[PDB]
Amino acid sequence: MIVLFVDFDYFYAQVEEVLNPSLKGKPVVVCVFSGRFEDSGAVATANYEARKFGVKAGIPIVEAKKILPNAVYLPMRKEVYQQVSSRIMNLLREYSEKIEIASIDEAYLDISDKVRDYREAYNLGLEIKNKILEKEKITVTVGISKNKVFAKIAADMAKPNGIKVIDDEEVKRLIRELDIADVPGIGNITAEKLKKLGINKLVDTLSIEFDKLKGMIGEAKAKYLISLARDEYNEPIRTRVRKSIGRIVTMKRNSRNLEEIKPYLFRAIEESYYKLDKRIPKAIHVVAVTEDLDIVSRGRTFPHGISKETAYSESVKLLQKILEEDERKIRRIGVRFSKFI
DNA sequence: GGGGGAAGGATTCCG
DNA sequence: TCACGAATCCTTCCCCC
Ligand SMILES: Nc1nc2c(ncn2[C@H]2C[C@H](O)[C@@H](COP(=O)(O)OP(=O)(O)OP(=O)(O)O)O2)c(=O)[nH]1
Ligand SMILES: [Ca+2]
Ligand SMILES: [Ca+2]
Ligand SMILES: [Ca+2]
Ligand SMILES: [Ca+2]
Repeated sequence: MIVLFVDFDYFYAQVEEVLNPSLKGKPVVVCVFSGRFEDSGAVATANYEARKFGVKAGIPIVEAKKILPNAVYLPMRKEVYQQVSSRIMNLLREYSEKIEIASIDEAYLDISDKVRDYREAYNLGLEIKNKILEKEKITVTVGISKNKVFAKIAADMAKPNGIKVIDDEEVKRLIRELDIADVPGIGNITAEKLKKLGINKLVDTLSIEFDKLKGMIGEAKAKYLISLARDEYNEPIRTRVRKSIGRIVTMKRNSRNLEEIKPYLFRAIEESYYKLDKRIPKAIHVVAVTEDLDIVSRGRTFPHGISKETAYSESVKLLQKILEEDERKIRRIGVRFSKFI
């Protein structure tokens, strides 16, 4: 089986460059302004120019401005990036029936039946890159391998504006050389757990008793890592369906005052329903981010769909539950709808 | 003993 | 300040035969 993974380069910022080309060549920072003060918030992403100086996704906007005071700072316009993405996804859909859109700027294509060997795979990769650049003026990076995980790793190694193939022979090498922390799904928490067990590479997962691994990182993560280490991981490319829709907003100031919090909560509900469109959820969860940036939530699943009036009513009750069961002040408040009919 | 579900949270980083 | 949306999985609790 041959998998071709496509990941768009510094996506949000590149889209802003496409819409305003005079931005090209200069540091561009797309920001998420939270409203607590002047430039409160964090960076969603920055172009490679800005990243050379340490400005990238996740850092505080104020910290980015200390480093690059003259960069161009733009507010994130997700709806715009989403429409551009969809167009790109429709182009890729032209190169394969088996396609998995993994996110706003990532997709996996099973090109096994329309290509022989990695030579043709590579060539199809170039045609894809070129097609997207000519049609949308968007550069992307392509990764190709025997399964989804190595196709993604391949792209990560080839970024930006690249293309790379990880053949059956390199897979074997990577299993031995690749820091296990570099494997998708292995975050900081899991990587530390694995280090303690003496697992530094995928290979290491083969000489440890499974029950021991499972006990430390969970059955699912253990079976996942072992399958990869055995060169046996082979998850099919399939359509992904959205399972939940929600919105969470930052309040000007922290609070525990119901009447002060409600307006934010209600705006979150209105936007969430607009997003749901025709989907009707049976579950609602109120999510709160506390002053110490901890996350707490309380939800309820109904035996039927939730009307907006029901959502307003139930949300207030769930919020009251949070306030009653957690003494901390609330900093961010929101809702999430799931279990669609 | 174990088959669901549901609730709240841990992790991930797919953003 | 993780200074800002969504999926999978895990633990615990609960109902039931
Ligand atoms: N709000 C927010 N958005 C993010 C964050 N990380 C990524 N995004 C958004 C903007 C990114 O352009 C988009 C795609 O994420 P990617 O991880 O693929 O990074 P990008 O595409 O920005 O850079 P890349 O060339 O792939 O290294 O998702 C984040 O931490 N917060
Ligand atoms: Ca990307
Ligand atoms: Ca991506
Ligand atoms: Ca990692
Ligand atoms: Ca990322």
